[PDB]
Amino acid sequence: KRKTGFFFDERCFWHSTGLHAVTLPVGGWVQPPAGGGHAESPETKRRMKNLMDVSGLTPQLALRSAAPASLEDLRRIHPDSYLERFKAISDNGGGMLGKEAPLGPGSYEIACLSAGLACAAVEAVLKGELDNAYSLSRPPGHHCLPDQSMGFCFLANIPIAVERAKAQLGLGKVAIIDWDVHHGNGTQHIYLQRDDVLTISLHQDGCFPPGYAGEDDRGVGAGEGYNINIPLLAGAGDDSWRYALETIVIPALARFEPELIIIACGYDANAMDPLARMQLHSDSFRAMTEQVQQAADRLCGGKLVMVHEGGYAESYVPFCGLAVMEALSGIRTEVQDPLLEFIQQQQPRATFAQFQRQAIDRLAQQFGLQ
Amino acid sequence: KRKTGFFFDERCFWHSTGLHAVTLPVGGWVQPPAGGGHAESPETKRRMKNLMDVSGLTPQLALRSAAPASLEDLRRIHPDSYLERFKAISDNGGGMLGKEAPLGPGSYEIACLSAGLACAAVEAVLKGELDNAYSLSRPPGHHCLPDQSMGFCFLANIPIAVERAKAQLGLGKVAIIDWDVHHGNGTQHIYLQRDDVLTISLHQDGCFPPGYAGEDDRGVGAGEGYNINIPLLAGAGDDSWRYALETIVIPALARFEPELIIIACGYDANAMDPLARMQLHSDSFRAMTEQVQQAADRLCGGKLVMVHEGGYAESYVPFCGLAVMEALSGIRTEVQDPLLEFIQQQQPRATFAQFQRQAIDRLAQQFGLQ
Amino acid sequence: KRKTGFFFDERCFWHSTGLHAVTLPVGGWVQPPAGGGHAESPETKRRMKNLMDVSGLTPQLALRSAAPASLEDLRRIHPDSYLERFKAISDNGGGMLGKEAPLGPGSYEIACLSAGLACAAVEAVLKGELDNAYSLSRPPGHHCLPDQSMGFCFLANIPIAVERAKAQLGLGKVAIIDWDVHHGNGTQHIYLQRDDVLTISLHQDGCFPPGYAGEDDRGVGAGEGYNINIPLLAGAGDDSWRYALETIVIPALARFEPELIIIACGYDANAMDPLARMQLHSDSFRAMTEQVQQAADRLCGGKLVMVHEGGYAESYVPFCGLAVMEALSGIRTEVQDPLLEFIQQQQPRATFAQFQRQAIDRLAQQFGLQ
Amino acid sequence: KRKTGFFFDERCFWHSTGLHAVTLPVGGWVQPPAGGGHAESPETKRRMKNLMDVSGLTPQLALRSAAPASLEDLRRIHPDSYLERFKAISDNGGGMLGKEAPLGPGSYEIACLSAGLACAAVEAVLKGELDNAYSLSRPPGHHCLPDQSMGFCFLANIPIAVERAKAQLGLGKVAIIDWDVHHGNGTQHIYLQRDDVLTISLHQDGCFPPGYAGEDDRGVGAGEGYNINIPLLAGAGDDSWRYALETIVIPALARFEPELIIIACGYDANAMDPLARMQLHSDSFRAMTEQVQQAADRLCGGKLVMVHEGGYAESYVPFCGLAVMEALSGIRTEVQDPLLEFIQQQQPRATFAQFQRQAIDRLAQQFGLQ
Ligand SMILES: CC(/C=C/C(=O)NO)=C\[C@@H](C)C(=O)c1ccc(N(C)C)cc1
Ligand SMILES: CC(/C=C/C(=O)NO)=C\[C@@H](C)C(=O)c1ccc(N(C)C)cc1
Ligand SMILES: CC(/C=C/C(=O)NO)=C\[C@@H](C)C(=O)c1ccc(N(C)C)cc1
Ligand SMILES: CC(/C=C/C(=O)NO)=C\[C@@H](C)C(=O)c1ccc(N(C)C)cc1
Ligand SMILES: [K+]
Ligand SMILES: [K+]
Ligand SMILES: [K+]
Ligand SMILES: [K+]
Ligand SMILES: [K+]
Ligand SMILES: [K+]
Ligand SMILES: [K+]
Ligand SMILES: [K+]
Ligand SMILES: [Zn+2]
Ligand SMILES: [Zn+2]
Ligand SMILES: [Zn+2]
Ligand SMILES: [Zn+2]
Repeated sequence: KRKTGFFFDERCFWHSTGLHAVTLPVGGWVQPPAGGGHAESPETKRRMKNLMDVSGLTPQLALRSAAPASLEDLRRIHPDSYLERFKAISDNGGGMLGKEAPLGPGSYEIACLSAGLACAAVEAVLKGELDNAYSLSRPPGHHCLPDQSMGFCFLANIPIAVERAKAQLGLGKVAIIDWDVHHGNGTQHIYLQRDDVLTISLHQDGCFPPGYAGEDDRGVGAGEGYNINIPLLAGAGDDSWRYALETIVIPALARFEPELIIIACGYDANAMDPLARMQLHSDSFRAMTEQVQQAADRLCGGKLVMVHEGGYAESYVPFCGLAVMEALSGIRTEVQDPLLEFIQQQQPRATFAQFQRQAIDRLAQQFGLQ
Repeated sequence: KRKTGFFFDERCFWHSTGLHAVTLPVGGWVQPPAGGGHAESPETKRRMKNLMDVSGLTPQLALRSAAPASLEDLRRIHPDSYLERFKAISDNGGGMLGKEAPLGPGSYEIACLSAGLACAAVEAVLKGELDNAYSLSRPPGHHCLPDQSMGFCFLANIPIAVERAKAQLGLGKVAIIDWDVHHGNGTQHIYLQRDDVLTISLHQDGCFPPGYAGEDDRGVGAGEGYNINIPLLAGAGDDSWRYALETIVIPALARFEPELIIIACGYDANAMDPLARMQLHSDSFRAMTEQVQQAADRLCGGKLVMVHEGGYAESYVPFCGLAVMEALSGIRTEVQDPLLEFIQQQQPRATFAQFQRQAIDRLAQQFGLQ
Repeated sequence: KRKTGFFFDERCFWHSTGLHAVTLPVGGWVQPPAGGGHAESPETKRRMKNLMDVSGLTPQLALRSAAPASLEDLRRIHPDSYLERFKAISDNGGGMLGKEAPLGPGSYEIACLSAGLACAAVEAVLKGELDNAYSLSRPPGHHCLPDQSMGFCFLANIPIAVERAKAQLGLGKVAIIDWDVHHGNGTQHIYLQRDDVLTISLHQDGCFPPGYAGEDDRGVGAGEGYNINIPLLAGAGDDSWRYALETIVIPALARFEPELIIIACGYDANAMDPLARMQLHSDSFRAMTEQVQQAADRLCGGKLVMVHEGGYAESYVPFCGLAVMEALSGIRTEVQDPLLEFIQQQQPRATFAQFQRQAIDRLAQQFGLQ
Repeated sequence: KRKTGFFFDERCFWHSTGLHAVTLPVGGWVQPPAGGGHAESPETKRRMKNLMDVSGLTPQLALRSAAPASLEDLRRIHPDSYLERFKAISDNGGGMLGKEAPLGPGSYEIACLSAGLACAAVEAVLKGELDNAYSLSRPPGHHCLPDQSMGFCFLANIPIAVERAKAQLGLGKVAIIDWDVHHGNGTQHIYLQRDDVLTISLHQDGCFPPGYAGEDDRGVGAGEGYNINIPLLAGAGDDSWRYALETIVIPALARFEPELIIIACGYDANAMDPLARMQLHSDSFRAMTEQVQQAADRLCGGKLVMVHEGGYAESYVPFCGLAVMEALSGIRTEVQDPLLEFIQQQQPRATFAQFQRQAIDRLAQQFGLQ
């Protein structure tokens, strides 16, 4: 029993993105969906929170909202030309922020809140008010570039919070581990030339951005050696993800000695996700959380923040999220994941598993960790 | 330009299955979905048909319905105790046909129609009225056992049609190739001891039934050598599926010399499916159709029937289906798959590809085809 | 058994309108809907067609599509400034055609088709190819003004067809009876000064446009006496609507002696509609169709066209539509409306009924028909 | 600024009812809905709560849950044969509690909670812990009979709470005013022979139960004069409902002198509801709440509890609910109902209004209040 913060706000569930057929834009040869048409849907996030409430976990956590991120907070990462364009589109009823970047009315102010929840989570943990913290930040941040929206992300949530903590709370070295199944291209870009932040991304080889693996992208100038990409094979499951973490990430954290670990916590590597091809189950996410909590215990006095990114499986993500929040709080509810055993049976056999283990061995050797 | 039959009936879209959160049954810790709750949804199938209509393809096909399969047709595969129980549940408003087998009111008569469309497709092609044919059979059939519903399947559609054509149309040897991403366990069971039907299943290793691969299950007694399972690795994409077909399936058809090829045609290996982890795109399905049409040209005077099975990606399956129907008819519409290039970029790199190629080489050697 | 045309096209179901919470625009204090968000939804229209197919009625009808209405057809009603603006918005991905007028990508070409179905229905009946005809025209037309979209209507479907038949088929006098529950303000405006068309609207007093009754709006100049508005009381049911028709509309048709009767056929006076407060059931719509078919038998050699307008009750409109198509074709299927008896029991008691009868008496006296 | 209790629990939103097309059961000629299929949907209730949160009202209220109603609580109203049957169906995965009474897995325990929220609301107000209180009780109660489920109601929520307060808190006379648009037949039956409770129902003449008005049903034996039914005319709006309240209900409360007023608070008389034909807007519900709060100020030291019943308009009910909670708390947020002015314009003209006023005059004279 740690004191665990859960930062959320009902207004984050109000952001919308127009009419899509799953995640395809309607029009041309894409027929409008007969029902639901939300690209980045609030339902997964709300269902996680709803399950935390009925399981009895929520009253045992420290619940918080936050003030939105200020214009000054945003300007540590983003230029005003981008910000002004995003706000213009938001203020005028929603629309497109260049192609494939759909937002809705009031999305600007809801993105600032999202980023503000991450800012406050980082601060509460840094000041010792909380041992650790989870931010239910929607819309997500990890694909966002300084001057370009991408992958449903409009502001760089984690970098905004980190930059703000560097300027106002004397934060030093920080490691950002991104286990959303997609590549954290926005985080990578922002800290590419910087040695005061270690950015690690585990992701499906080639998934999004499409065709990017990135094992050879290590950082530039002072930043060289401070960016790690682990492109796992599509189809990998629990054994592979946990081995990448044991074999690459924990050793890399040990070498870098951070003052704070931040997880970019997506659940879209879960076995039922339509936006990737990985095979994780809720125990996978429980075990990964355990491993990074333990690292944090060893390295930075238990200081761990998690910020929600992706996950599109509407009925399965809540179990994965509850599992994380259970591991992070050290409280186990009575909930039993009704798919766990089914997904355990689907996991890749030893041939694939050994092959992926070998690929991860080669990566750790390439990064000087073996 | 072949004369291509498309067998469908509006009533097949009326079958329902109760309230699910995606495919999880509601209750316990599964919250009811805020919108749509259909496990096996008509929308994918209807959207395929809708796209065939607006693209201008439908008027170029021979459209047909059928009479439902008779009780006598069904009794060539299923015992009366199963049939009577299914009909009882259907007649009484729907319910459960043992656990994980949900059906709705009138589902019995709609399953008989579904099976009847497959019966008529097979017959029209066998009697030379059509060169080839597609049946939009819902509910699906390939998981159904003689006395047990499974995987959303209630009657064994393809075996019913095949048994009926053996009894009434002098049908001899027939090959059934199942490229739904899941294992065709129902077909396998029914023809396991039989040498007059070759059952081939390509499927994701371990997906459904969960934990089953099956490479060593080859047939029993007279049936030995007449069942082929190809458990591809989760994550495999276009290169792998087409290589399994070139390297195992076409050679196996050449050895067996059928009078008719039947595809159990699922689209749930498409890259956006929540019910498996494969990475096929619409050109994948186009190329696989081409390869089996060409085989049929070489072996049985072009006689090819395809029967719809699975596929859960609501916005993507229609493009995969249109692609098949375009390849089967030899008519190319103006439709361009808006995801094709994106999914091509996501395909596994050469390391994985060569590894899966090697695994398929070993399988073909084990089955005496190399 | 008449020869009855049913004009429809799958592409009309592809028009979309963005994200609404029922019919409220999302944003501000309107939370995005957790599921379906279609203001003017294709589902009601598709469900009607689906029910006509499974009941066995569809094969007994003459099914037709049409060529879209040409630019020249549209310019008999609409100026180019409006048309160009509508097309611009459509061509650029959808948007707003002034406030409360939402459309989607490609809506222009789908509106032209909709209007084209009405054009062709009118022509087939006028040339004696069909005895009568129904057009499943979506999007609807009756609220559209020459230069302004309103009430989900973008082109004036019926006026376009009528103007075209006047220019190319020597059409003379025509009566347009609008029993959509809302006021046919677009039709009224277009023919207000004209004595060659009688426009009658039955509508809920004050519903839409909001606050408009219109009993005193009779026509202007040559058009005076050629426009009839019957503002029925909210809450009125079967007895009232059928009495308005017996007492006002049929006598008005007798006085005017048309060559063609066109019904603007909405079903949003049905007892389950969220967009008005009337209490009609499927037998109501059956009886109203009978009365106008009989009038047409007496006045213009049975020449009757019906064009779909409104109706938002997703589960109930199909029964109302099937009823109309049954009455118009003279074919009764086996379908029994499962709500009919329930809605019959809800109908207003004699106090209200006599009061509304008296109000209609006064209207007919004001219009010189009693 | 009163101290206002809001009693709610996330688990009440988890109750489900199977697959319906709006509120029609699927099967036969009712096609399954392509999206959402919830007869009694949690979305209206959740959206009200969500709007209370984003408007800033929620933190100003006293938020509470409750213990479920005990078996002993339930047995003051319901016999064990009914209870055991309801629980059996709930425990076995859901089903039907006789015809048209659909429930889902775990619905029993969720109905007990619902009733428990009402019990606790009544108690907090009676013991002076709160000035007034609202219970977001789902599933609803007012149609439920002792031994029969009806109108989506499974336990008699308000009678259970009232009977419990009579047995444990020395509660005397209580008035129950039911302004859900449907008849409160369950409440009426339970207190029909009793003079210690005044049951008043305003409802749409004939709506549900279908064909029931009830002006002549006044009570039986000791209960005679203690039951008042006001069957308003379908179509009535703000003026009519508020006049029925001024002219019948407040005078009837003055005569009876209660210790507690309980509102059975449905919102299904709102102008956009598909389950009735009334024309109320959010200011209607605000004004009705004001009038009964003021009565309570005059008669029972401000003691007022409201228990949620019906309301099916998903986008409009939240505004009606927020309005009530604003009037009950005495706190006005910044929210402005985006439909208010539109619905004000739709209201029936003076002819209808005077006619309904006269009908209400006659009712008050029949009940000895004029
Ligand atoms: C962006 C994303 C996930 C983000 C997230 O979860 N961030 O981590 C996934 C892909 C499948 C997607 O939705 C998409 C849609 C349309 C399209 N084209 C029209 C070319 C290309 C891609
Ligand atoms: C059956 C199937 C696909 C069939 C098809 O497409 N046939 O080819 C897929 C799986 C994901 C599924 O839906 C499921 C649901 C619940 C569950 N448990 C409650 C244990 C276990 C599995
Ligand atoms: C237009 C229409 C029906 C048309 C049709 O059926 N034509 O006959 C109905 C009304 C209820 C409507 O949807 C609406 C929505 C929003 C709004 N404001 C935001 C002020 C005002 C009105
Ligand atoms: C029960 C109710 C509202 C309750 C509520 O809001 N309580 O106050 C409304 C009616 C419209 C309904 O849904 C219905 C459905 C089916 C049916 N038959 C199949 C005959 C008859 C009626
Ligand atoms: K870095
Ligand atoms: K990642
Ligand atoms: K075999
Ligand atoms: K297969
Ligand atoms: K006129
Ligand atoms: K009208
Ligand atoms: K009483
Ligand atoms: K009532
Ligand atoms: Zn992601
Ligand atoms: Zn499958
Ligand atoms: Zn209308
Ligand atoms: Zn009600």
